[PDB]
Amino acid sequence: KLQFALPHETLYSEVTQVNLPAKSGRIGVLANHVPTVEQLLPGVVEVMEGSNSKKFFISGGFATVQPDSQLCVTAIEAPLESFSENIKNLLAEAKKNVSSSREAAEAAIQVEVLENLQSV
Amino acid sequence: ATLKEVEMRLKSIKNIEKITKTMKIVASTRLSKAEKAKISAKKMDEAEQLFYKNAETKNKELIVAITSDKGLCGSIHSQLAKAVRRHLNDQPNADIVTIGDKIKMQLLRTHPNNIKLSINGIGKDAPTFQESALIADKLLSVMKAGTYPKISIFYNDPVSSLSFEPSEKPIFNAKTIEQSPSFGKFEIDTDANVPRDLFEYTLANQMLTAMAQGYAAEISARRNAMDNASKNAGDMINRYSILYNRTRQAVITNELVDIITGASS
Amino acid sequence: YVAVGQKRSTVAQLVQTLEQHDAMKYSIIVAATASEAAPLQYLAPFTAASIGEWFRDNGKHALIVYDDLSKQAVAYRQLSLLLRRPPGREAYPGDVFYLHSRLLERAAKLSEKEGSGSLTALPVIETQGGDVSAYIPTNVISITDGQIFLEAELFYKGIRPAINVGLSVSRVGSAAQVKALKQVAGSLKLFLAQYREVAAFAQSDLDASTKQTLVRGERLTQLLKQNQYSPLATEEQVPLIYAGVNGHLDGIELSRIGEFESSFLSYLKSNHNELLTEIREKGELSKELLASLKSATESFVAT
Amino acid sequence: YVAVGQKRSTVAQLVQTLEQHDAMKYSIIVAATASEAAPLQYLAPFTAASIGEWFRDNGKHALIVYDDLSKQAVAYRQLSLLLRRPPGREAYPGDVFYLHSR
Amino acid sequence: LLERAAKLSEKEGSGSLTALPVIETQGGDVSAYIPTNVISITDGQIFLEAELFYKGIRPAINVGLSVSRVGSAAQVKALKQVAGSLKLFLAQYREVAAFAQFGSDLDASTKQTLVRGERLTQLLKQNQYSPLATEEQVPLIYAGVNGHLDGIELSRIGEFESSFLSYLKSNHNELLTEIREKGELSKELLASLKSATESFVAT
Amino acid sequence: SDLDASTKQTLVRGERLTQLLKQNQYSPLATEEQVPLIYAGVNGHLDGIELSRIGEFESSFLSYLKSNHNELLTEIREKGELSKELLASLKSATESFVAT
Amino acid sequence: AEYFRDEEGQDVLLFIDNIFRFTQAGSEVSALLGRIPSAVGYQPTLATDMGLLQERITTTKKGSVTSVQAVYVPADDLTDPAPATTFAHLDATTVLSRGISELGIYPAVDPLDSKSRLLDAAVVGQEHYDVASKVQETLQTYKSLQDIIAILGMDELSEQDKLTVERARKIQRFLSQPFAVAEVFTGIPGKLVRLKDTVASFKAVLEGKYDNIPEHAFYMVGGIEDVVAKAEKLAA
Amino acid sequence: AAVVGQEHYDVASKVQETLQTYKSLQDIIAILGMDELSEQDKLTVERARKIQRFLSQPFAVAEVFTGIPGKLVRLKDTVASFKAVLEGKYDNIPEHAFYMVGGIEDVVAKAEKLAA
Amino acid sequence: ISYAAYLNVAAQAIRSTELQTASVLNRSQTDAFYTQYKNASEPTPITK
Repeated sequence: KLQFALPHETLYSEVTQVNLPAKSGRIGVLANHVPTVEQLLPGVVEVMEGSNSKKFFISGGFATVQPDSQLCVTAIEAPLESFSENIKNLLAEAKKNVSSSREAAEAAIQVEVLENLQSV
Repeated sequence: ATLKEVEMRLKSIKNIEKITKTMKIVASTRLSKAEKAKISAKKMDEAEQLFYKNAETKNKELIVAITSDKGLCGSIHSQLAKAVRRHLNDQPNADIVTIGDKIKMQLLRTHPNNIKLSINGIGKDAPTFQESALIADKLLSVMKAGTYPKISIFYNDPVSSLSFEPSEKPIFNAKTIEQSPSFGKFEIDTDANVPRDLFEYTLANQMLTAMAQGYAAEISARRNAMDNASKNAGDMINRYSILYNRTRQAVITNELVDIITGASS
Repeated sequence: YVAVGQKRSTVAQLVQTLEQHDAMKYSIIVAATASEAAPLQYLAPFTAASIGEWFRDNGKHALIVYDDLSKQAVAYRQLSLLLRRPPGREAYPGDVFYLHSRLLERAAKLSEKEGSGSLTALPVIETQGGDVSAYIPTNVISITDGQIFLEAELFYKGIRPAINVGLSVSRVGSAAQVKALKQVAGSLKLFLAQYREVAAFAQSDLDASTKQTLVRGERLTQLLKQNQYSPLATEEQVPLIYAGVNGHLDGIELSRIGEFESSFLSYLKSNHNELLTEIREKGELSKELLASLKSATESFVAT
Repeated sequence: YVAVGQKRSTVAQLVQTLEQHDAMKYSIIVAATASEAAPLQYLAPFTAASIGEWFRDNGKHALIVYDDLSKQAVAYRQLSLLLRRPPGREAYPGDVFYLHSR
Repeated sequence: LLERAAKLSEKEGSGSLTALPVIETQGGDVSAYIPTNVISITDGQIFLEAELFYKGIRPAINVGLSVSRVGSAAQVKALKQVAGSLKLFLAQYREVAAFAQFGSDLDASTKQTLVRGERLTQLLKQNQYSPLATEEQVPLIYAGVNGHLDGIELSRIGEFESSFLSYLKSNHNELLTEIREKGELSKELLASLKSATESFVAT
Repeated sequence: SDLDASTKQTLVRGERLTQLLKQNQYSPLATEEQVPLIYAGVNGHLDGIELSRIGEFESSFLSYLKSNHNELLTEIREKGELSKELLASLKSATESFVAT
Repeated sequence: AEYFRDEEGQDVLLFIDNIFRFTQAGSEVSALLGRIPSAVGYQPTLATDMGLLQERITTTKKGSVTSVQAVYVPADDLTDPAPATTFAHLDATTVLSRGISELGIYPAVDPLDSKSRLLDAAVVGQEHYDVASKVQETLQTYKSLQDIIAILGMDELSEQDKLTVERARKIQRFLSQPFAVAEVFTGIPGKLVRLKDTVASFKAVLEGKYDNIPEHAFYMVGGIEDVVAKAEKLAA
Repeated sequence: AAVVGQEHYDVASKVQETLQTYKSLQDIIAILGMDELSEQDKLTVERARKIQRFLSQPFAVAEVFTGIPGKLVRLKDTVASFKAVLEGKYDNIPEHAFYMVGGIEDVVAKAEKLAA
Repeated sequence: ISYAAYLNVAAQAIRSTELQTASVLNRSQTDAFYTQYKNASEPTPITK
């Protein structure tokens, strides 16, 4: 199952498939999964309960499978459909300004969110 | 004289009563939102705590505290100060990072080896992850937080919608995670530095929880205080009312004496 | 109508208002105007009562409105002081109680051997500071069999009649209540009682119960407003109150309560003038009438 | 024990209480009940104090409890008003201080 | 008695007796018959408040209960200009001060008032048996009203007043002569005074 | 309100003393008997009896005093002025009863 | 005035000043006449004397006389019998308040405390009545909100409340208009504003048609035309 | 101050102002906790509570009635003592140490007594 | 810089259709000032 949480509403608690972008590449979790801690990166995320799929745009967070076969995900903010065109355009402009000006880390993340959105 | 001094003070007391009534009611409205945030946040936190337990994390010492800049939110300022004081016998020279102006004054007094970093302007605002994140970033750099093998956080756990019990919890440093043994039933290679990442993330995630717990307790205290105020004001209203009534009767006796003097004529 | 100390201009308006509403043809105005002398003022309620005796003795009914006993008091004060009688409490003659009591006991509902005569009376006292503490109010309050205490805040808040029903009581009360109206308004007393208490915690919205009370209460308070110099027939009082009791008005917008009222009444008049006539003659509400009424209220509420 | 302005019944209960505690044999009771005339009540404390002085002037130690002088004040008030002397302060006689002090 | 004091016409030789009644108030009861009567007769009230005497204004004049119906037409033309909003400031201070003792989180506007107001009361403070020349009251009110003293710390306001006057006596004694001589403040004089005051903010 | 330890101690004594003050109507007490009782409270030995049981202590203490040594009370009956011996005897006696 | 009303037949506009002095004078000669004084020393014949004066002044069919009688409310307590007795006799009460004067508003008339029974809806017409009801509510709300703004804070007020407050401050100072005889007591020339113009101008304000005009451009000026003009002046 | 000197007058001035403040906040103290008063005010309140207690002085004639051996203190000593207290010099020792006792030196000694 | 600062920036960047709830905007808006302290002694508070 999936336990997904945000500090404004806990989105999930049994979810069938979860697709996660992790610092181990991309991970798919189904029911029992061996217990890990994985950092969730800034992401395009899918959570599927059955074949029905919900697509999430994520500010990264943490994933930690607890040894009871539950994927505890905590993240700052999630939707993808809400996030997805003019905002991508704005992000391009903002990316240009950000390129010159921690300023590096900001620009890397700014490019990453813009790219991840561009993927949508 | 009696009459006017009674009345003017009674009017003051009335005006105070009215303001505190208004505040108490508005506080109740506000309290619902404060508490609401705290539920969702606390649920999010518990998922992480599930890790810390199973990891058997088993944590100088840092003290962090949470209060508001704002006042008239009961005895939060001094009750949290008191629960700090008990644990400030556990290291007097401990550096307290104070989120909120009010507790700061009291702690600063209790030891001046305390306030090193402080954060002003959280008190007005609601619990928000961004704030927690910036505070975390500054905590790591300024206080060298990871260096301290202990961190302890203070807040007011909002026990019931009419109570607050001051509470603390331990934030687990990157060193702690490393040497906790049942961290090994969870997995990472070396591809990420999960102690160095998880510490930072739970520095904020735990901090946000502490803030949420505190914020609800603050608004709860304000409600409680303003209610008790209405009672105290009522008592003074009644005492001065009896005095007013007696003073009124006496004047009529003087007037009747004047009329009786006219009768003597 | 016993106009005591009232300026001739005010009473002229009164007379004119009575003529306008074609009420002169059963009205009597015993007048001791502002100018009229304090001896005339002293005997003015006494004189008025005497007129009342003729009707009462004839077994018929009548209503004498002593307005206001407060000015009667002042005249007695003036009279007494000039007669060199010591002035009583609050400088109002010692036997002012005796005077007021004599007047107010000369109103009565006679025995059946006396042909069940009626002289209803409604004394009016004006509280100059709103203080019922004051000696002349206290005395009269004791003598009277009920009081209605109107409050200034309500008046200011545009509630006319500005009756504060918390401080209004009737000591004869429901004995003289229409059966129909009794049925549909026990609830109303209780609803308003809650509304009053939960008005002071609405400064806010917390419990679902408190907000429900508030919706029912606010709409009711608005409903009980009435534009002065428009009277209301009981056969049209009961439907409106029924609606409120059944909380059908809750949905109706506060501003539209007024619009609803007149429309509802006309709707009732067109659709069910059978109901109105039934209400009038039965004087009580049959289960069938309350049934029919509910249907009608729902239908009107939908529009 | 000077009982002034008190119900004759209440005084009788007091007497019975005292006689139950067998204290009567060493004590005198002067009584000036409420029913008794207001001037008589006025003269009641003064008279009692005379009796006390006879004991005092035997050189023998004694005690006198004047319960309640507040009722003497009301009594003197009545007397004063009925003597049509202008009311003193708080409408209690102007010589009320003198009454008590003497 | 009181109406025998009046300003007479120039065909009456322009005489003028001015009167100042003094009325003791028994517990501050102004509804007492003698106090009520006098209030009507007179053209002003100069209420003195005991609490403010203790608070340190000595003499203390409760300005709320003090009125002068006749008002400016005897107030120096200059002094009228400067003290124009002195009344408004004080009135605002009074409202704000009531709130202020409940000491809740202050509106920025209110704490501007509060800070300014506190200084103003302290500025007013009188010292028994020591009058002050009007020519040297004009600077102090200019400084205060033009908020130059709003910043200056409350404790050392008393020091400031003395020193400011001394400073003007030393340096701008020409200006003082002009205020005395011309009794209305010209644009140049207002600016000169402003420059002087500004300089004395930091001393 | 924050109660300083000095005030708190006084409050604790004061409250305990208030219990000691109480009398039961139509029961008069010997002067001699009052002397030990006041000694106890002044010397703060009624810390040693929780407030609820202060009344029990008082009666028991009086019974104790008579049984233990009515000699002290007989002395106060005649002398009417405390001596060092009486003072010590009271310290000793009060501590002894307070303990039990 | 009677001669004018009656025998010259014309309308009048009587003015009496100050009628508390009429009470005081009468109280004095009552005591001189030896009559036992009534409450707060006021003459036992107070009512009938007031009554005689007041009744004599009236609109007859011979003429019409419009009294304006000043009353001094001693120590601002009108629960004192002398103002209260007069209170009955007078048709259209007006309350002037020290506070409102102190706020710098001249007229010093406190609008919510003034009461005129000529504000009957039909008499002044429905439009006038409704507009004035809206004004009264708006100000009363503002007064209620003054407590919240002061202590609790300005910012916690709703958007709706804030607009009502902003308009109320404008309305409050739109009341402020100069007086021609206070070119002496001020200097700003007074403005006589038509009845129709006033009704219109207050309506506009409530709708917020002139919420693009500074608050101080309502302060101490006449009509809407002036308010608009003063917006330009402040703009400059 | 032309009589008893400016320094004497100044010392008295501060006492009066402080006490007047203390009287002023009596309402507020009851309705809302004294803790919930302003930091500046709490110092004033603490000072004033001390001043009030300080004003005490056992009488010599009624040394019996008070049951405390009488205290008579020099005027010159008094001005000095209050001056110090106003400067908060001895503000650091029990409020009850100022209660029903004389001069500043006695307060210090009573602190030692209390400390035991 | 810190990992959680990276995650923070990502949340902020996501707060840069287009349109989003008040709580997001509030979570990405701060009026605080980190007040450097020491001992009492405080280097001047600058916005956080």
